[PDB]
Amino acid sequence: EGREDPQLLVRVRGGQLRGIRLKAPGGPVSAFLGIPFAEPPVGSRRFMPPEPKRPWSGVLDATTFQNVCYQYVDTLYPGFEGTEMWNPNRELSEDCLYLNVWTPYPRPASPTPVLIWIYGGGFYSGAASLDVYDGRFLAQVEGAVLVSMNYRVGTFGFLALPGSREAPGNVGLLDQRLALQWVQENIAAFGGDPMSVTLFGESAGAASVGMHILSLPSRSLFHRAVLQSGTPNGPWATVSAGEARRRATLLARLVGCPNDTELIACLRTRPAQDLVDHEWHVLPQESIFRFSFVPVVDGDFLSDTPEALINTGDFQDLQVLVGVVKDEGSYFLVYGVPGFSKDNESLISRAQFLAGVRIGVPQASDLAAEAVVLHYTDWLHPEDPTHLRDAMSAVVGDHNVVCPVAQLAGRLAAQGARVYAYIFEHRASTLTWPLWMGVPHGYEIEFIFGLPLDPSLNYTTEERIFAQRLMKYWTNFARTGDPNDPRDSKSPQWPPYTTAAQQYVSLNLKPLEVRRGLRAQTCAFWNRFLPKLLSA
Amino acid sequence: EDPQLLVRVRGGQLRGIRLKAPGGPVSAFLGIPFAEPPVGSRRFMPPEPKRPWSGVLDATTFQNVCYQYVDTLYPGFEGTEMWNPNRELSEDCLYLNVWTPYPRPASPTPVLIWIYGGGFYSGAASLDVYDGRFLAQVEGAVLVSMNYRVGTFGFLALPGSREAPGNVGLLDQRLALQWVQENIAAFGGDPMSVTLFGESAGAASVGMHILSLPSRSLFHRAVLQSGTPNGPWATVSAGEARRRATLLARLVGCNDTELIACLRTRPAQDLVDHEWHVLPQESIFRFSFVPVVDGDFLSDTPEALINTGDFQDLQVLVGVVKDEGSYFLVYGVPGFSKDNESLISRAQFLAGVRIGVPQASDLAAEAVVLHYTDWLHPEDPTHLRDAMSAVVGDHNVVCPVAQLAGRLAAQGARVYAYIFEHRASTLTWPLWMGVPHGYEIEFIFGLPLDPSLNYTTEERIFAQRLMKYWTNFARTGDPNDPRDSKSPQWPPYTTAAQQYVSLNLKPLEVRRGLRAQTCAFWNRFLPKLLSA
Ligand SMILES: CCN(CC)CCNS(=O)(=O)Cc1ccc(C(F)(F)F)cc1
Ligand SMILES: CCN(CC)CCNS(=O)(=O)Cc1ccc(C(F)(F)F)cc1
Ligand SMILES: *[C@@H]1O[C@H](CO)[C@@H](O)[C@H](O)[C@H]1NC(C)=O
Ligand SMILES: *[C@@H]1O[C@H](CO)[C@@H](O)[C@H](O)[C@H]1NC(C)=O
Repeated sequence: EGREDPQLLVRVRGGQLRGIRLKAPGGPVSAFLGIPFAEPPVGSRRFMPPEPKRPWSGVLDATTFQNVCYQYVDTLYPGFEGTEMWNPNRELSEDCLYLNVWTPYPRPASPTPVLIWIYGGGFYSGAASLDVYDGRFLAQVEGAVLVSMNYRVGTFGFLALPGSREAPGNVGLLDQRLALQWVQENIAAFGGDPMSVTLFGESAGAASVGMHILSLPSRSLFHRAVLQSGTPNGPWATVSAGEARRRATLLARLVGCPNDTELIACLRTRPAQDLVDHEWHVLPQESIFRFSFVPVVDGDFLSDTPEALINTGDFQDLQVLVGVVKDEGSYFLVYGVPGFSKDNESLISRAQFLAGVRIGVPQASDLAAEAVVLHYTDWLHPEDPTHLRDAMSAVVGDHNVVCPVAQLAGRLAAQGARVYAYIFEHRASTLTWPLWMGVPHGYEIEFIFGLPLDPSLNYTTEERIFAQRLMKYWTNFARTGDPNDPRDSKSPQWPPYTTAAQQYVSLNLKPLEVRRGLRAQTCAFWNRFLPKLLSA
Repeated sequence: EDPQLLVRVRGGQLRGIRLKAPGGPVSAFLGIPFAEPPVGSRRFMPPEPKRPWSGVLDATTFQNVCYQYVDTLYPGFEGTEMWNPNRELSEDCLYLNVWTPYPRPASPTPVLIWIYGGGFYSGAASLDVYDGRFLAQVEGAVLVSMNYRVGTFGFLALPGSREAPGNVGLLDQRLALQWVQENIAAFGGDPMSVTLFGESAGAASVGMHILSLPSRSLFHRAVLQSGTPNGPWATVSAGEARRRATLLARLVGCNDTELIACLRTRPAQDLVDHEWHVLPQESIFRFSFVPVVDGDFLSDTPEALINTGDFQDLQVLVGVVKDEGSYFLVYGVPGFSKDNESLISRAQFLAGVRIGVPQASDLAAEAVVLHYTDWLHPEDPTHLRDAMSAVVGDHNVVCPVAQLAGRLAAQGARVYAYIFEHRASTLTWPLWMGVPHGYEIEFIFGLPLDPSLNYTTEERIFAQRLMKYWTNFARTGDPNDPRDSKSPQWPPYTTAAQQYVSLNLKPLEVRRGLRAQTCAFWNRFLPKLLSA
């Protein structure tokens, strides 16, 4: 080894690693990027459960981010920062089952609580190596050990012919579980506490956290959970066995593959791009906020539908943090609903609102669509282009995030879980999306991870204090199961979400303000009445 | 012999009586016959014009109230007795009353005709809350009220028969309107400025004169207080009227002609005994014998006619009170009473919705319960009590009033809409019932001006304000004082801005949208639901 930094060499079960000494604004951090945790799921292993990574010889260099899992790449606004910030930033490859580890430098003295990040992106996209997921600040400022993994997305992650051995589905979720098993065995070599491990994720990542809560094998790999703008329940996170099967055989036919063994075998002989190129063509209706290849209700990972499982499972000794941004829906309108764009004020007509309701609520019958249209329209001003636009954003945001989270928060709480609920209401001063989109899906994240602390990034001073505050909320919750400061008593307190009072806090530049009722009236509509109306 | 009290009408001569109102005398002519007594074989039949009479007919006393069911639930309680008959019950009841300033107007004076309510099942014009002296003495109006047949006697129909063709109760009102046309000028009334105004079933009847072309030549303005021709309770189909007619006939021991004959040969109370037993469901705010869609008086359904008529030369004043439904809960809904606070459970609230909305399917009462629950306090006894009253009030008055106002304003009419929010200081109902169905009436008729009625000074001032709105409406079509130059004016209800005003002790305040989101639920979505 000779003349290396002796704080950057670490042994794990698979072999030796050499990490990197990164500069964060307020000190150095240790990072170990690109650690292989499964065998490359390539060739005859495509669509299959990850096998644990065979040990390697010598010191593995762990100083670069590894390849992004093969995925669709957004082409709507080329060069626009607001979309590129989510696109992959390393080479696309099916060999992509790697994870990353940030820790204080030097590595800590006492065993430190671990935070595991699961990125979002609709189960069709995402990478643990994007800039908004950079753990250098949570490590340096809060002392935390942060772990983020790559997991297979798209067809490679979730294409299922249920019941079969060569494509049993949910293998993307099995990637994440394997990374969690990896943390249990290895994170103490870095100073992490394998007995204090908190999952947290956004969008499909938040959804995934939910599925590890509900899948009994994952339950012994973590102890607390944070779900940001996403849920295992709801209309997009899961599909029936039947629908997954229909979506898989359609894609097979679309690439020329017509007994499931012979069909998957053919799929395994196709370039990764040919699958990506046809992935969006298997959706049943014209939709937004719908993704072709997502977790399946397999009767295995998910013993039953998430709706059934949250309704009837025991959840004491489980601490959860859940929340939403203010305008969950706005982002999705520009990827489908005619009339909407990032370059226009998107002032739409009544006609277009009704057309958009059928796209944002694609599974809805004619009557249920009318019901949605009746609820959201302002009958004092039923033709105002501005109320209609913002109403269209709210249909999509309520139906896909806010009311599922409301359903999850109330059903967990009724079943003994300590729940904490927020709404994130601050719009980044640096946002490049138009004002009409408000605080869109995903723009909490740069503040949880603490990017405002980077002087070069041009956030306001208050934005930097704000980001520090939510970093302490998230980390306090990872440490204690309670986002509140023990020492800071004078500060306004964050109370648990109860079925009786339904308290939640607002996250913005002002101090915490407590509110009652997660869009209670409107989510009674989506969570109670609407199921009974398509039940007839 | 006071010549002011001698009037010659087309049917002979009358003597009225001079009454004291607080600020002066009034000429009243009570008990004037306008039709042949619909007794014996003329039962269920259209009314016939009264034959002329000899000598000078005495019209100083109130004539009998039409035969009707009498309420029993709170015996001798002022809140209920005040609506109960205050003269003898008779089928010989087709008489009307005229009040006129003393001395009689020197110029043709606008006429106000009052059509009482009582669910098409009860009511009379001799009730003290319809006392016409105040409006005649203070605003100088000529005020007319008539009796019309109620219950089986007014509205039992075997449609398309000739012995019981339906709606004779409305043909009673119609004939009174024609009597006013032929005769009112003799009292100083202006037959060319006649405003109908009524409440509950009366407001509904006023609506049916708007929609029945033969009635249009007998009035020029209308006021519909807390009642409409559209909606769930004011009409039945011919199929359904025939059902209850033949059901009542089965129940009292009785081909159409023979069936209606037997019914004629039956003491009155024998028919009223079974009046309530022909409703198809357990109900509240539902009545056994109401106007029928006959293809005659009502060419189509009221919902179809408002959706399609031409109303350009029409001016209308429509409104509701704060707590329409609350009155009806004590009359059928388990858990509710005038004598406790009627705090109810969630299950009791589910059960009440199937009676407040008796026609609704499982899915539709589900929909109603989910809408009216306060999902922040879904089990709170007080929110459920207040929501049950709102369900009943919105389903039956507020939302029909909002649908009629919308259709009228859109199709050429001039609409002025109110919400009456003041609770009488003398009210004898419990505090939780708010301002119930029917308790604006005492203030429009000016009763607080009677000092022995122990109303508060501001309530006297408030009643005089309302009397001006109504009489100004009669003279002009516009309830706004043409002298008051002060800013808050009552604006016309429009489809675009949906403005209405609030009537209470504080000055007029203008609000937009008359329970807009909730009536979109009732008028737009719920129809789509049941019919699927
Ligand atoms: C804003 C942060 N999120 C969550 C991490 C990432 C963006 N993907 S998204 O959320 O799921 C919204 C979206 C849907 C469909 C398309 C495409 F590619 F089909 F056009 C792009 C983006
Ligand atoms: C307060 C103003 N109104 C009309 C002027 C008086 C009561 N009739 S009402 O509105 O229709 C309410 C009511 C319904 C049914 C019953 C009974 F008798 F059948 F039980 C009594 C009272
Ligand atoms: C905004 O732009 C989109 C796409 O170019 C277009 O379809 C829409 O109609 C425009 N709307 C307005 C209000 O300019
Ligand atoms: C931040 O602001 C400086 C000017 O002070 C500018 O030169 C730089 O390019 C900006 N960077 C970003 C990422 O906006």
